[PDB]
Amino acid sequence: GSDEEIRKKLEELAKRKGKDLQLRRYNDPNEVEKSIREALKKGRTLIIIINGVFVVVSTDEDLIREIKRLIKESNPNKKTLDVTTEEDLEEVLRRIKKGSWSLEHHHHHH
Repeated sequence: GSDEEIRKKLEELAKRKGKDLQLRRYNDPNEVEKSIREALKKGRTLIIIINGVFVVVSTDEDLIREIKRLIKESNPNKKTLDVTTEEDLEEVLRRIKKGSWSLEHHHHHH
C-alpha cells in the first residue's frame, strides 16, 4: 500500500545522508522488540509498520525527525512512534497502553 510510496522518500534519504535505512512490517510488540535491539546495537535506522502505527528506530534524532515528516506527508491521519535507546522502546510502549500517543500536527510542530 502507501508504505511502498513512502519507501522511496526513505531510501532516497539513505543516499542523501549515507546511512542505512530499511522498512519492515510486524504483528506483535514481542516480535518487533527483537528488531530494535539489532538497529540500535549496529547504529542503523529501521522504519517499522505495526498494526497501522509507524515506529521509527535510529541512533540519530535528525534521521527520525525527517522520516516522521515524510511518513506524515503521505499519511497525515496515521499515528507515529520514535525510539533511540531500548529504554525509549519501553517508554513509548507504556504510553501506547495509556493512550499517550504522538501529537505530530503541523500547527503544534511550530
